[PDB]
Amino acid sequence: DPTLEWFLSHCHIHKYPSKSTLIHQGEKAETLYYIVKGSVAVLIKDEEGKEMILSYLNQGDFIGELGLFEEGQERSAWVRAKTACEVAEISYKKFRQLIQVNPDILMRLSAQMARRLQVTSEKVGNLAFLDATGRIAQTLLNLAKQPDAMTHPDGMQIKITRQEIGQIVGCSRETVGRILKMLEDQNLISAHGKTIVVYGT
Amino acid sequence: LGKPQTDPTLEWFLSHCHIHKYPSKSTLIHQGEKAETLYYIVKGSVAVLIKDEEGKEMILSYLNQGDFIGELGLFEEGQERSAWVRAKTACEVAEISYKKFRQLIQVNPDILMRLSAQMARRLQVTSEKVGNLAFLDATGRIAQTLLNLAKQPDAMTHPDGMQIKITRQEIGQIVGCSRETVGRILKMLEDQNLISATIVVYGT
Ligand SMILES: Nc1ncnc2c1ncn2[C@@H]1O[C@@H]2COP(=O)(O)O[C@H]2[C@H]1O
Ligand SMILES: Nc1ncnc2c1ncn2[C@@H]1O[C@@H]2COP(=O)(O)O[C@H]2[C@H]1O
Ligand SMILES: Nc1ncnc2c1ncn2[C@@H]1O[C@@H]2COP(=O)(O)O[C@H]2[C@H]1O
Repeated sequence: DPTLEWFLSHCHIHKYPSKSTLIHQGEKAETLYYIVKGSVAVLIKDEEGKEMILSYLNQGDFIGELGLFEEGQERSAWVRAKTACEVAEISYKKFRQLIQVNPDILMRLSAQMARRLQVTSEKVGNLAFLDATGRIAQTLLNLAKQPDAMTHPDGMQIKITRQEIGQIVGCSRETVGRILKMLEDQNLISAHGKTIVVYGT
Repeated sequence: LGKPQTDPTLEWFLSHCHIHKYPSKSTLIHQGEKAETLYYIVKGSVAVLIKDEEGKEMILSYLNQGDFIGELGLFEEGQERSAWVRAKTACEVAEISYKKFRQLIQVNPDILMRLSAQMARRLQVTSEKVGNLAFLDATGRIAQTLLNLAKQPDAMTHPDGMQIKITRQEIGQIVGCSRETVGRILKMLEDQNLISATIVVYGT
């Protein structure tokens, strides 16, 4: 679509290998990013450096937007590539000029910002209101809706490790392993390696 | 410093709104209703809440004069309100349809910049809340909440530190604790000489 094509014509596009850190928490923010290809994880940490996954973002998602609207702001989280990525970049200064030329590009960015607030608010609800079983169950549903999930005769197939699930839902790997065994016994999933089939999705 | 600078973008925006007055405790936005209208707080304070299936409430945010509300449906048609918003004081609230506001954006996108600057701050705040809920126990969440509240513009200076006006029930709704649990932990923090429980958070 022509708004995005115009936007991307004002960016530079960089390639990043999987596992590369795109954005470091607490660095001064001067640049907006947009995922042309690939996916990333948005991470925060506790004081002893345990990570939690706030969000996955995918092709077509803006990143690094939270610093755009106020001078002096710092990055609010880490962003790490989970695949090879191609990521467009543009300075906030130049983007602010583009918005005045054609605010449709701000509409596209703001649409994502609103969705992210809705989704992160739902995550707050899950953490406040659900037990570990309820959280893992909801997480397996959510992962089954990510663009990289694969169709399967019995539902959707995902590849994710127990550690990674635990970092999404706020559980130990051990707790994840125990609940996944229970869900398998209840015939709600199957698990083979880092492969999980989420039935009925 | 003193003496308000005129704000032409805001005055233009407000000239296209209708203002309505809402008493304390009134519901401004009802979760699950179709979203077709944007609001802006001219005066007053609100709480943004979500509820579980048993009606336990969690407060996501307090919002105040100069805050937009009901913005999250603006960018795609057919969405529902994502949370409840309730008046904490008497409010004066400007309202405008999403259809008109979208026209204003094309006239002067600075009004969308102001709205989006608030969405960005809210995302930072709500993301920190996700980390607190995942990483901290009840005492940790309560300590962090008191620390946060004492840094709000509406905290009052006190000979012993900063003073906040908030009930044990309200803290419970922020942190995900019963009010009795909050009361016990506040007594712990008081015995540790960190606070006095309005609540005074010590500092010099
Ligand atoms: N809750 C969230 N959901 C989705 N993305 C997020 C969230 N929190 C932070 N981010 C992204 O991570 C980025 C870190 O840098 P910024 O704060 O500039 O912009 C941030 C957002 O793009
Ligand atoms: N996490 C949050 N922080 C601050 N405000 C919120 C949050 N979630 C929802 N809201 C506000 O509550 C409103 C509910 O109606 P909308 O979803 O239209 O728009 C929403 C925002 O104005
Ligand atoms: N996990 C939770 N446990 C207990 N109360 C909670 C939780 N999450 C939210 N709350 C709300 O926090 C409130 C604190 O005051 P109450 O004890 O009157 O009622 C409580 C609920 O409405």
